[PDB]
Amino acid sequence: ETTALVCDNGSGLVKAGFAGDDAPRAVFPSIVGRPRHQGVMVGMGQKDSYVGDEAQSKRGILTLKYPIEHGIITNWDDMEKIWHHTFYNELRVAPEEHPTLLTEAPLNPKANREKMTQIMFETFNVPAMYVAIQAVLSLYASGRTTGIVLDSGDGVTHNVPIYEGYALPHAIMRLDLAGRDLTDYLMKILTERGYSFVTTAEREIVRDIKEKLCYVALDFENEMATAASSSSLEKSYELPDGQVITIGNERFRCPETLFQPSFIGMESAGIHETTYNSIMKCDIDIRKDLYANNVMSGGTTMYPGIADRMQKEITALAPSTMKIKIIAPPERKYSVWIGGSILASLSTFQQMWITKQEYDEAGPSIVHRKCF
Amino acid sequence: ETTALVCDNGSGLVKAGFAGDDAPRAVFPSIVGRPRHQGVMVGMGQKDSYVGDEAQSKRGILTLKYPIEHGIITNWDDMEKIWHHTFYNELRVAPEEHPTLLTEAPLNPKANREKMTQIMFETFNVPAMYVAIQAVLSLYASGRTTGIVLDSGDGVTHNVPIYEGYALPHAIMRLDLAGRDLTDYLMKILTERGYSFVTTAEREIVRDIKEKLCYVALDFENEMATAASSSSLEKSYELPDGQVITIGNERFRCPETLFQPSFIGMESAGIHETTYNSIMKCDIDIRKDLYANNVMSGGTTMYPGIADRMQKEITALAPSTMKIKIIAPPERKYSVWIGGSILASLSTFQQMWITKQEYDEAGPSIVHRKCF
Amino acid sequence: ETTALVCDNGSGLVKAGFAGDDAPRAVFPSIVGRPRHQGVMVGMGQKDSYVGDEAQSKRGILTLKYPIEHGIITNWDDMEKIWHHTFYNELRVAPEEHPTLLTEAPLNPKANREKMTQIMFETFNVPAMYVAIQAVLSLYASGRTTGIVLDSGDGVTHNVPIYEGYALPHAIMRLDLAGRDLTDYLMKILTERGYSFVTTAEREIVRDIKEKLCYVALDFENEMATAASSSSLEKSYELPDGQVITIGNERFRCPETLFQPSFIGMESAGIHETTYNSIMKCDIDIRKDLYANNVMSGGTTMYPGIADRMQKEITALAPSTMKIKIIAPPERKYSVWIGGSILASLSTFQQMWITKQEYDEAGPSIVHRKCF
Amino acid sequence: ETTALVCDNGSGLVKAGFAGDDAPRAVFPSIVGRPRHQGVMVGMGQKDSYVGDEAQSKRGILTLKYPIEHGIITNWDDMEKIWHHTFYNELRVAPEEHPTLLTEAPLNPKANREKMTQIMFETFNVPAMYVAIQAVLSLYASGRTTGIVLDSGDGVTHNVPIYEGYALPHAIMRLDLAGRDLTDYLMKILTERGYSFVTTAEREIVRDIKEKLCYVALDFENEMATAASSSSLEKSYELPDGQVITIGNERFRCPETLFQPSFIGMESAGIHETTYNSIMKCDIDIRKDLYANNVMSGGTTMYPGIADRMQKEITALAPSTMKIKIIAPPERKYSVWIGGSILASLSTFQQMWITKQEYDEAGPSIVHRKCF
Ligand SMILES: Nc1ncnc2c1ncn2[C@@H]1O[C@H](COP(=O)(O)OP(=O)(O)O)[C@@H](O)[C@H]1O
Ligand SMILES: Nc1ncnc2c1ncn2[C@@H]1O[C@H](COP(=O)(O)OP(=O)(O)O)[C@@H](O)[C@H]1O
Ligand SMILES: Nc1ncnc2c1ncn2[C@@H]1O[C@H](COP(=O)(O)OP(=O)(O)O)[C@@H](O)[C@H]1O
Ligand SMILES: Nc1ncnc2c1ncn2[C@@H]1O[C@H](COP(=O)(O)OP(=O)(O)O)[C@@H](O)[C@H]1O
Ligand SMILES: [Mg+2]
Ligand SMILES: [Mg+2]
Ligand SMILES: [Mg+2]
Ligand SMILES: [Mg+2]
Repeated sequence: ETTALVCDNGSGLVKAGFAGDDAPRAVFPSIVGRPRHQGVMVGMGQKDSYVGDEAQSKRGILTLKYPIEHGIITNWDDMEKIWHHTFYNELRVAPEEHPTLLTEAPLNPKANREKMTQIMFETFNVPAMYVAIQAVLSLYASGRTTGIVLDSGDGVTHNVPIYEGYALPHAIMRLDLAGRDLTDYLMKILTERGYSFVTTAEREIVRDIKEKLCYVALDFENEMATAASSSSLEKSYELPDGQVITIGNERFRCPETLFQPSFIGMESAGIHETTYNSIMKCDIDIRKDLYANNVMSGGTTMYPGIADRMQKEITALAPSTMKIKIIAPPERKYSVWIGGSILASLSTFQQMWITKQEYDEAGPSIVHRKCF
Repeated sequence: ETTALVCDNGSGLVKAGFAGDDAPRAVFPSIVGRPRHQGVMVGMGQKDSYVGDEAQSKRGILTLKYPIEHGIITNWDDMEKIWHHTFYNELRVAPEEHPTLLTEAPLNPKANREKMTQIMFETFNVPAMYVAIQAVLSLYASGRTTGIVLDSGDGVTHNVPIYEGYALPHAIMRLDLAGRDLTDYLMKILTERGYSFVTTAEREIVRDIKEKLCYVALDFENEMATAASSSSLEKSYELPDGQVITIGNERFRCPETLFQPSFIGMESAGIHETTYNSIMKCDIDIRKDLYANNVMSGGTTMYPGIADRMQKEITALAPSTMKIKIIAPPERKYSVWIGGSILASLSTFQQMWITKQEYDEAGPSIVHRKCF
Repeated sequence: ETTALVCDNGSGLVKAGFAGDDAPRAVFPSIVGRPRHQGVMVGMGQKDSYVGDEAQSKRGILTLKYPIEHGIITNWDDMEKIWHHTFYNELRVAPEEHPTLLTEAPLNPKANREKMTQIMFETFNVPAMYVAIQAVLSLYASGRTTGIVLDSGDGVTHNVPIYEGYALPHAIMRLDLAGRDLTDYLMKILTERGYSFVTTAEREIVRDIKEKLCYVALDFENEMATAASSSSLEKSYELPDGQVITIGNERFRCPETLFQPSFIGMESAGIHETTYNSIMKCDIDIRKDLYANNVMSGGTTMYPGIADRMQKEITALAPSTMKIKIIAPPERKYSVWIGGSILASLSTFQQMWITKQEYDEAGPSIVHRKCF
Repeated sequence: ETTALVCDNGSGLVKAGFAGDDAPRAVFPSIVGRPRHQGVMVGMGQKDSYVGDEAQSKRGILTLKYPIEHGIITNWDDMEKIWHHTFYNELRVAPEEHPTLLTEAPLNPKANREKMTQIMFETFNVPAMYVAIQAVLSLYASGRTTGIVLDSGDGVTHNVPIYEGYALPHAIMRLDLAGRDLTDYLMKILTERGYSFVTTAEREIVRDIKEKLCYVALDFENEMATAASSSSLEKSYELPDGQVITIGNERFRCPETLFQPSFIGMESAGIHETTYNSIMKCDIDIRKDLYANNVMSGGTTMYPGIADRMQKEITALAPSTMKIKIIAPPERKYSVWIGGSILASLSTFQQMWITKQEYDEAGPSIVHRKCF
């Protein structure tokens, strides 16, 4: 039919589904794995490459790799496999019949977008296309028109102030702190005890450990003193092989580098100061409205105590006269996809498509004159 | 019905209302604003131009401009929008059924008046018209027949001696000092401290600051010495963003340039000497009556200590034999409109209109033979 | 040597030169200018006052003022500077060696003449002095003995009937219309269009414009109708800044107030009626000779069509029996100086001087018993 | 000895030298750097702070900061270190024996100047002091007395009209566009390709890239079309690590925001319109002389095609009658210092000093009554 499709692929996660719904239909990690050992059976295996859930299921004898890194595609041959798997082995749909909507982080090379649209038009033969900023759809999902948006995932962390539909492009900030840095720091600090992890499967195990038992401390020094004094903060985790591990003060030291980037050697400011700097670069009249409409989205902002910690950090910098409010919906993980699905079903979003006639009459460089 | 309308369109404010009343019905600034940033929403806004209170409400993302400057219309395309908004979105009246009265400052180009009447007749199709001098209606509002009138606003400052209904046109003086010059000087002298304002919204903020905390010192040198010695004259103001500012001796240095125009580089005499020069150019017999019937009107003359300061300045120049009196009614801000409403309801003011038959039989150049 | 000097100091010009010649040697305006802005250079200028041509050359940063007003000296400290500049920086002569002749308008305060002679004797130490009426020397320059003389400049306009060397002092009329009033009226009526002039330098520019493009219309109503119908009377002028201006019917409306003083608010009669009234106050027998010997002098009478207009105006009032003739020499501008130089070289004009012995034996009040 | 010293401390560079010379003796950037990495050696370094050339030499392990920002000193503890290094480690002179001359941009807080003189007198014990406007010394260096001066550096851009030594303080304009904004915009637009720079050392690298390969296009649209068509404008640069980078149309897009401030979000007019507005606010008589004596100074005006571009822009606004000339000496970078050295050696500049007796008899607030 004419129903549009939404595919919000990320640094390490891909969510695809039909438009007009309220939840993604296919969510799976974007990894590609190949075997490394020798095959001795008459079959010696079945295939030479695994993409999707089966790659992680058989990760014990595979070398997993991520096509996308820091939000920029580096391997242009695995993305074709991933998109083919998404379109055929996950949705069972013919791409030559439905429009496709894609999302991309701001401040990225134009060659990436041009190659993306060129290989999307000339390989899958979709009849329409559009590329939208990830953080813009967060306001659509929330149902607002003004407010600064913070989005964090496996890629980059970026802010964009929007006021009554007129976004300011001269106050957009972008960082390079994400889940991969957090799990690498957790892997490094886990070597402090006897545990050691070097393999990609062990990297996935450490990622799962970070997802399960982690939180953000309201006060770092007091939490450190309590952990060193009472030693009642320890948790227990069970490895697949059967052994158990115990972690104490490392639980709240993993998200701390998100607020103090000096832990991993980066020279920058935390997420509490970047938002304040972005706010103070806007106009004087609209500062008050943005201060009381903070919006949070993305998986990385799913930690328990992030909201109170960020509110406390922001309230110190801002003047005491006004109020600071942070909006953290419980379903903020699948927020970009919901906004994209809402946008794709609008009545006025019908002449904003990029038809194939325009593409093959002008060229791949048309995406720079029709998308923000 | 046949009720007339009065529309006093000043250089920085517009006041419109029906005749026969005692207070304007619609008072709003005359500014036009357009957006400058980019729209990213599916709506990207609603309109492309804002005129009236909504333009100032959304001034954070707009570029505000004034159609009228120094009392002379420079943009003839925004005045149509402003008058349409006044007639339709403020009064909810049909212009083709009621006469309209307009005010204009003396000593202005005739092309301005001719274009005004030409576009008022041929676009809104009013059945009558009349243009009257702004300072003449001040006497009507006061309820007198003799006395020199001083009017100051956002445009020009002009005096016109009137004695028993026979005004003298050879003793009319006009200056170019108004609220815009005062707020520009305040903006310049505010850079003396750390505060800096460059944007039009910041210009409006400075105008509000001038309106709130300003006064006129009786003695400049003594006030300067007191401010430099005791430092008890400082006031505090709160910016919209939340920050606070403090102003000391700058409070009484803003209206000082009205009495000493050399501060802003102009080579002229203050308002205390212009009135004396205008009085001394009249006849010997009527000098005494004009000296004891000073009349003040306009917003710019709303400062606290202006009356005593001007009386003290005038008494020094005039001979000590007679008396000098200054009349400053508390409602002098809406003085021209009250006089116009009083004049438009008079029984003898019925054959002085400019009917459409005369206009389309003679031409737009008839306004020079029926209005003073 | 013993050669006399002649110094005609008018209300707006100074002409000085040696006696026995036929043309003034030094002609320059009588203005004094002082700076108003701040000096930031290590020199910050050279002097604190400029008098003569250099004052007008640097008029952009000076405040020009005229010592003489309406023919009466008001500033007695700038006249010393002007006369010192004339005697030393223009003629390179020692005043203590040559007699000096001065001119003064009739019907002036005696204190002015007494102060003039007192400060001329006691400061420059001239050995002789004489003061003569300006309009008397016009007949000497023309070479006649009977005829009414009309003189107009930047000061006052005065008539004096003279018949065979016996002037009648009871029929002398004096007005107060001059070039300053004409240029002020031109400045006022130039505000009718977009052009506006307020500064003294702009006053000089308007004076130059009046000097260049002005004339007198023979018939006012017909000229007005022609200007309003054909619009072929417009001229173009170039301002120093580079902009151009256009003037139409204002060309012949500037000298009209000389014939109809009601334009500038004055209540009097034009120059055509003052001469007739002066003639009709004389004796019956000498009326015919004065009617046919009109004499014109002064700069203000240098307009193109003044002679024919005045002849037409006079012929209507006078009886049709006799003839009316007006004498307007092409060199009438420097007419008083020529007459003074002719008078100072006469053989019988040697015992009419005012020696220093008489001055210091009688007093400054001797000038009233030796000069007319 | 009694030889004076000149120390021009800009927003990004410091130039100091003895008076009476023709070239600065010590030119070095004004940055302060501190280490941020751990020290493991028995020395762990030598010092804790680096100021001058050594700070930039070891910039790989330091955090560089600028004490001055937008022309206003923000860190009052690093300026003491910088001035001590200048006086002792660069010139090898005792400050208690020589007078010192300092320069400061116009329209700055008075507290800055008062603190500067207070800490210069009470810490280094200099026997004399004077503060002069930066743009005034440009005329001294050129050797003129009239002409508008444009100065641009790392701080602010300001114009001041001067005519025969009488500067007009009511027509002085000041902007906030400088080299820092240009290099920030270049850093932002370099992210369009794969290159990314976030560190202060990378900021210095981008500044060097801007200094080396940049120019101003005469026509923006034609240059854009040529760059997009031929692609022959690309240049190559070599990074310290060994990699090479290529830049195409970004070469002429960096100085474009100096003429169109809307690129970086600022709401103002380019340098071509600010000069015209400043000229048109002066007097009518002096407009022609200022138009034909444009003066350019400062490092930011060192771009190749700036002169022709600015002349073309100005000629369009100005009337076609007169001529527009721009003076751009090849040594305009060290123009303020040359003018200061010329001024400090003048014979009349000996009683204009601020002796210590006046300072300790009156107070730090004396600098407002002796310097412009
Ligand atoms: N409950 C949780 N607690 C902590 N971290 C989480 C949680 N859920 C998800 N994450 C983190 O969020 C990341 C997923 O982000 P994602 O939504 O895929 O961003 P994108 O779609 O831009 O790639 C994972 O790397 C994971 O570390
Ligand atoms: N209370 C006040 N104190 C000082 N200034 C005032 C006050 N109220 C109004 N004004 C000044 O008066 C001006 C408004 O003049 P206005 O009445 O609009 O004149 P016009 O109608 O001729 O435009 C404003 O610019 C403002 O600066
Ligand atoms: N060609 C001309 N056309 C019109 N007016 C002129 C002309 N030449 C001079 N004038 C006027 O004559 C005046 C000079 O008069 P002047 O001879 O100085 O009288 P006085 O010597 O008594 O001061 C000037 O103000 C000027 O306006
Ligand atoms: N050859 C050049 N090309 C382009 N820009 C230059 C060149 N030389 C210097 N600059 C710029 O000039 C600036 C230095 O200005 P400077 O003379 O230090 O001003 P100030 O002395 O007021 O700080 C540097 O930031 C640099 O970007
Ligand atoms: Mg995401
Ligand atoms: Mg008004
Ligand atoms: Mg004369
Ligand atoms: Mg500089």
